[PDB]
Amino acid sequence: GLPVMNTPGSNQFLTSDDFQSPSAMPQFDVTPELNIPGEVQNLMEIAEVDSVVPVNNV
Amino acid sequence: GLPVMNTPGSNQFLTSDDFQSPSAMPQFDVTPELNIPGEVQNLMEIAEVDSVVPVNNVEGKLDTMEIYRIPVQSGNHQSSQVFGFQVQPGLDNVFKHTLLGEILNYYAHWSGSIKLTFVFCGSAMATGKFLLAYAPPGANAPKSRKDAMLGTHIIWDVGLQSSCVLCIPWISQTYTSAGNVTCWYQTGIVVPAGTPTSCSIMCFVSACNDFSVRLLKDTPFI
Amino acid sequence: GLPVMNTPGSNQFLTSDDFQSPSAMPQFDVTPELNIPGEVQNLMEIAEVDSVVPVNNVEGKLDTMEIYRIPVQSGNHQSSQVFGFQVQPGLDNVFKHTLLGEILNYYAHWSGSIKLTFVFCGSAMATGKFLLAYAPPGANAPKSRKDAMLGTHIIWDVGLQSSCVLCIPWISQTYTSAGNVTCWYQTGIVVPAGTPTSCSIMCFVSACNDFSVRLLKDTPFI
Amino acid sequence: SESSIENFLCRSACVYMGEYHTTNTDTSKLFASWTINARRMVQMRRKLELFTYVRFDMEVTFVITSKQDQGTQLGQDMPPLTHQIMYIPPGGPIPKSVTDYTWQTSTNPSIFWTEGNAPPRMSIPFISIGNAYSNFYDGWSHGVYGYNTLNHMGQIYVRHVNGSSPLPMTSTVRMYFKPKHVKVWVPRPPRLCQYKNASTVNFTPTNITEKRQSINYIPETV
Amino acid sequence: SESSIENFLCRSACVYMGEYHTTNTDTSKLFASWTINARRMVQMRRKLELFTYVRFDMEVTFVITSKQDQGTQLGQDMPPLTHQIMYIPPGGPIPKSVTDYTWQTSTNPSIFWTEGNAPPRMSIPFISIGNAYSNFYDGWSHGVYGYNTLNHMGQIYVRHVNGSSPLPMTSTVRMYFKPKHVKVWVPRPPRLCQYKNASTVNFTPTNITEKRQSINYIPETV
Repeated sequence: GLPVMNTPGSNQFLTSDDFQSPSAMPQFDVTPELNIPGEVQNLMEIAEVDSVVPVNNV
Repeated sequence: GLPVMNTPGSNQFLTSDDFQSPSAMPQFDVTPELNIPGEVQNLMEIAEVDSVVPVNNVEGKLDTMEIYRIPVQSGNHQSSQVFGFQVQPGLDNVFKHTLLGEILNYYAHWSGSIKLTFVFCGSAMATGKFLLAYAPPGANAPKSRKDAMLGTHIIWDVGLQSSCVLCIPWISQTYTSAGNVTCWYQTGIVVPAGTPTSCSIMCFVSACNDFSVRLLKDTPFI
Repeated sequence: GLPVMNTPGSNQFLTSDDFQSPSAMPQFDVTPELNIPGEVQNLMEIAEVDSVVPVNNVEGKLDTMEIYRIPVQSGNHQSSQVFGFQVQPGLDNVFKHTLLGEILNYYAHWSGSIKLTFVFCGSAMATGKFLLAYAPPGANAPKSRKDAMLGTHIIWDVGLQSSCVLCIPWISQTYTSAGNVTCWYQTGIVVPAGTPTSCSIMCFVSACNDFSVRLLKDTPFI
Repeated sequence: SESSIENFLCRSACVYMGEYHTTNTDTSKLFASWTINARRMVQMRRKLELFTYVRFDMEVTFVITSKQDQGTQLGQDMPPLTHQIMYIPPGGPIPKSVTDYTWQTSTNPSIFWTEGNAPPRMSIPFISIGNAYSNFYDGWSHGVYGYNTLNHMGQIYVRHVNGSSPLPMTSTVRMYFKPKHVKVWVPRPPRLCQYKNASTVNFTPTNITEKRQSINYIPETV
Repeated sequence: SESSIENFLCRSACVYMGEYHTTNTDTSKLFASWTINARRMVQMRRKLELFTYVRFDMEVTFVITSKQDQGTQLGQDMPPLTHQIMYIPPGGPIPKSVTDYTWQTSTNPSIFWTEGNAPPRMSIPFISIGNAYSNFYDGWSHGVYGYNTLNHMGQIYVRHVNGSSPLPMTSTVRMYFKPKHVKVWVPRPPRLCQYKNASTVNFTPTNITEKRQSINYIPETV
């Protein structure tokens, strides 16, 4: 039932695809998260910090 | 879950298909667009521009600027032909490499109206008359000045106007079965003392707004 | 994403499937339709047209116009048969190549009613009477003029009417098990002095509005 | 309902079967080609001749099978083969070798396919600068009797997509064709004689029908 | 409608075909590589040169076929082969062997694919720190005439994904390229001369058009 038609790209493995996957451990409740200080959302938070320049590189 | 059934055509690569594809660089914000002058939405904006016709495409001058100049000679020749051609853009050598001809050669079917402009490049002291005549497709080209007068024509006085315009209405494509245009000396050119004797005419071609094209194909020039 | 499950029948080519397909020329606007006279929606519009029956399909004249003419002879023969046939379109040689027969031979099952017209092509001075008789399927063909009178019949006076019409109601398909039609001389043909002696009858066949067909197949003629 | 125009004409059929090699010493055996018309399939031709003007879209499916030549060399380990199927519109460049430039023109639509997957399929619209196709033309091409240039529908070409110095292989393609969204005008009588060639209506004279015993003969009833 | 910019440019084409082995004694024959530009495909190059600035996304599909080398050894039983297709953005590491570390860098997007399945496909966005690409540059790279570094689009590399001491095999890849969501600026005249190399506009002087008999000549009408 439900007539269906396969398009090109079927059954390929694309290294950057984004699909839902089946879990191998469905009956396992995970440890809840802790509020650890010092969380990062973006790498530009690392570049906005000063660091010492080795100007005398002779 | 969700019972599903594969149809014929699955896992084929069709060169003209239209499907969503996975991006290989999802975390990359693109440069925003700039407002550059001169944007184009359609190729018919290129064909509606005038370009110079090489009407003088005879032997010995296919590689000089002279290919573009129709010669007007001096003295009294007041019934002789000046020029003539069939109106066949896309196929005929005189129209083939213009801006309109180059576009039409990407498509296998086209149709519309065409605009031809003629300009007199002589000195401001010269006067005379030309007869410009149009024969429809399926008609023979006139052999004399009188039978060209008996059809559709305009009489062009270059002492009054420096340019003339023509609009041709029934153009399609495939010993031609096409219309033609011819030009005749009505009077001859008359000058005062101290002006050059000979002179030139130039032709410009363009398309009018109602032009259509179909069946994109490959061009026969490269 | 979107969990999915392929069913049997995936990636097969079924010759009668009905799926959307990708266009190879998406950027091509088609010529609009013209209003041409004489459009057809259904093949039963072809079968409802009369066509001439070759009732005289005997030896020596299968390649002449004579195949279409029923002979009416001169003199006094006022109880003899003129013609007779079984009504079997599709199978029987006399009905097989008509417009109705050619359609029916594309289908494996059909049924409806049939219309037969007879026309007298003699001079306007001739008079006489014919007896037209119909026997249903499962009945034998009458052997005399009297037992044809004892069934379903019409008496046709050609001095009054030039044409007669019959409508036959129970037609189907598969030493036939079909109905038949016969014609008898009631009186004989009578003429004045100076008119031709012999003459002819013509038959036309057609289908009535309630005709149906099923199971398209291949025709046995090419 | 089964006698509607769509149910009578819209059916799939094999119209061309061809063979082509990867290596050969003829260089015309390296690709396969077909010109699209509906005059070399005798069963579709006859059903199409019941009308004078037709309009439809085309759908084409391809079934492709390969084989290693029985020449000599065994123990091979080969990846699956790739094929290219090119459609040329009317007014397009035609290839003459398998190495030609026209196998890369941007306006010839093309399909790339590798074996093991579902069979490939493309959909072509109504392509004509006229308003309908014609099955019959009582005229001259401009000179061939009975041939008009508005009936051009294009061509199909098939080759292998290997690299340099490929291994020997032989492929067969079968093309299945189906018209869709069909409209017909001006019905005609059915072809009574056998067809003689694919471009004319030429014929040898034929009998109107087959004979029986006499004009009275009806077979004995069961 | 077929002359819009999208329908004129957005079409797929084979732009590179390459071969690579699993074992060899050259070590450059173990992988295949291509630099992305649109100047070594002569039919796409010419259509792209009608404009001065372009902006598009890229879509790339790969058709891949394998073969066992005719060297000697038969009776093998092999699982299907796996391949790796790596895209390098502008400003990325380039591999020099098939065993290099760059085949594992986290910022080079990569595709893993095994034969028998549908053909693989990736989608690349507009990648430039400028606002458009340029088909023509009247400048210096900083020194090469006519070459500006904003036109870098990346590279593609393909190898086999076996383990240690693999069996001998030869593969061929064909890359099909298609631009999408296209915008163009500043139209130009069409290329009249043949192209000479892939980086310059160099040319030999060409005739303006072909000759006819005289400036009056029109062919006899049918």
